[PDB]
Amino acid sequence: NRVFVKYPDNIQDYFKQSFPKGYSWERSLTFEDGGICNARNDITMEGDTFYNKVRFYGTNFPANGPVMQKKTLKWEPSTEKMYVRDGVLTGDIEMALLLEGNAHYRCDFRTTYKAKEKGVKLPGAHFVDHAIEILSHDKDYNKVKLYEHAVAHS
Amino acid sequence: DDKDPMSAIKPDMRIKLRMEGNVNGHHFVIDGDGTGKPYEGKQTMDLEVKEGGPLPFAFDILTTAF
Repeated sequence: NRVFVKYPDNIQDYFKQSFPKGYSWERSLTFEDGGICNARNDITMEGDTFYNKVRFYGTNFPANGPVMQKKTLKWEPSTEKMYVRDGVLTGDIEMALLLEGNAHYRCDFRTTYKAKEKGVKLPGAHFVDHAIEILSHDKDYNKVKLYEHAVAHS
Repeated sequence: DDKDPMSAIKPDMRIKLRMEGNVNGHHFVIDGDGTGKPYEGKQTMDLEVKEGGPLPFAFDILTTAF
C-alpha cells in the first residue's frame, strides 16, 4: 500500500490524494526461472482503518527451485520507478531475493495504480525507495510480523 | 487552500487485510492486522495463515502484496 510513503512537498502524492474513496493496484511478478505471479489489492478506507482485499496467484514455479524448496532469506531494498504509461500511473522495479548459499533470485515487477475517483491528478515521473523485512515468525510461518519503510524522491 | 490536508489520511492509521489465492495449486487464506504512519512512510503488520498451512512455499514471495 503506497499510501505509506514519505512524499516530499514537490512531488504529487497520487496515493494520499486517492482517499477517502481509495484505489486499486494490479501487479505482475516475473521471476528469473519462469515463475510468474499475478497479484491485486483493492484498498478502501473506513475511519482510521485501511481495508485490503488481496488476491495472489502463482504458477510455473519449478519443483526443485528456491520458492518451492523454501530457500529464500529476504528481499533486497530497491527503488520503484513511477511514471505515466498509456495514461495509467505505473511502477516498474527490478527486485532480488537473497537465497541460502550466497545466491540471489531476481524478479521484475510491473504495477498499475488506479484511483477510484475520476479526476485524481496524475503525478510527474519520480522514484520510491523502499525496504521490506520480516521482523519475526513462527517455525512454519503460520505467524509473521512484517515491516516496510518507503520514501519518494526525484 | 482552506482544506484540512489530513481530512482523510491521518498521522496514525490502522490496517486490516485478507489475502486469498494459491501457488502451484496450493491454496491458502491469510489474515493481517497492522498499523502505520502514512506521512513517515512506515507500516507494520501481523500476518496469520488461516487455511492451507503450513505453506509449502517461500513466504517471502507474498510479502510485497500485503
